[PDB]
Amino acid sequence: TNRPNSIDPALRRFGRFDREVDIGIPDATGRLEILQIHTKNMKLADDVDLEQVANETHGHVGADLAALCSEAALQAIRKKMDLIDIDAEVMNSLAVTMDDFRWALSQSNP
Amino acid sequence: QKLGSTAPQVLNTSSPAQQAENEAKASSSILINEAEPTTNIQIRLADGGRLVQKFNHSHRISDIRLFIVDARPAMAATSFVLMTTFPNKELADENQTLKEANLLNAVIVQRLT
Amino acid sequence: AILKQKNRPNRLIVDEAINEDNSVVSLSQPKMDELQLFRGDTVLLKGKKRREAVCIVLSDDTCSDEKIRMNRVVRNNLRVRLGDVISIQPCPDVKYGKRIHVLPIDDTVEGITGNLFEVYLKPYFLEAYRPIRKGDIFLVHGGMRAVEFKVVETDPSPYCIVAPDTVIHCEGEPIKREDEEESLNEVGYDDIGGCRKQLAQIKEMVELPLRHPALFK
Repeated sequence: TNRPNSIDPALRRFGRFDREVDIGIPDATGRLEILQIHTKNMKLADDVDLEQVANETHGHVGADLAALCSEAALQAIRKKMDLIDIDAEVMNSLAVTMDDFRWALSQSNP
Repeated sequence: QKLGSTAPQVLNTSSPAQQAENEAKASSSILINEAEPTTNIQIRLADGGRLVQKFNHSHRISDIRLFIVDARPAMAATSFVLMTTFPNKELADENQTLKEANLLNAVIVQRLT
Repeated sequence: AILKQKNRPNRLIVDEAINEDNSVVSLSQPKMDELQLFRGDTVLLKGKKRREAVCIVLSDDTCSDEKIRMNRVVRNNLRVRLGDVISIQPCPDVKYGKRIHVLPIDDTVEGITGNLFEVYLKPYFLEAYRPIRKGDIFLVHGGMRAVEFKVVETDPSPYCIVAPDTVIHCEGEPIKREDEEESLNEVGYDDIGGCRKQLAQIKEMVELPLRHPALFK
């Protein structure tokens, strides 16, 4: 659930649904771990830090980090534009920069 | 099949394996000159939409007939009057070449009589 | 950059000519040599609003020798604006016509229904090699008047040529002038200002379904 008190309190008695655990939001090193395990199947441009990016993201949920990664990939698509159709010269030259991550973090909605 | 006044079309009598061999023989029987500006002439065949581009700089319309005969053996007996794309003229005078008849990269539309 | 869209690619330019021929339009002879096009060959000129046009492009200098210009009727057929763009593709469309296809529009016509026996069918459309197309509201000669007829579709690969001997067969139904400029909500990026930044953002959101499913790597 997204809210603990919005559920009926009769379902939270001592016979049913007793253990309460919250996933919460990760830490800055936690968000660095999220970025590391999310950007595995993506070619970085080897200049990104992803820990400066993690410290720049405070109060961010993991799906928001996925949204920032998707917008960074869209920035790499837009900035390195090409022609119309496969155009395989763009397949082997994908690159996201730390400045592109900063630009994506500028238009971010946590 | 209605009893119309149009001419009866001829199907592709040549084999599909013999089509590529006939096209290769037609390209081999026509010389290519590198010292003259070559042109390519599209022949609008009426047997299904077949057009071929293999020509030299100067050829007669009878040489285009030779290219047609080497392209397809069944079309050697059909009488045809060649046409163009709206100057509304009929391409007679088979001894005339492409330069004198303004057939420089011009699509010749083949119409069977 | 900040907004890397709304870019014209290496695309051919559209303008308006004054030629008499309807299915034959005029294309630039230096552009004919550049795009390796033939004198008599017909191609597809890719306008916007999901509309293309099939016409024979000649080597005529009556239009611009830089811009490819066509008829006023073809301009209404392509449903485009002055200064638009067209892609060039030499793929042929030479298939003959099959059956009844037209719809009689009765503005200035001879033989109101017509039905396969007409002065603008048997003498005029024969020996012409015009590519008859789905939605061809043509203004051609024949039958003593400036005739105007709509065609619903043609059967084999809907943009296809006519035969010099086989007469095009005709339906009979009295219909009138349509409203194609605003009927199917054909207006696109040309008739919406809005926020062009947000129009570009919508375009960027729809790039990946549009012709690039494999751009997900």
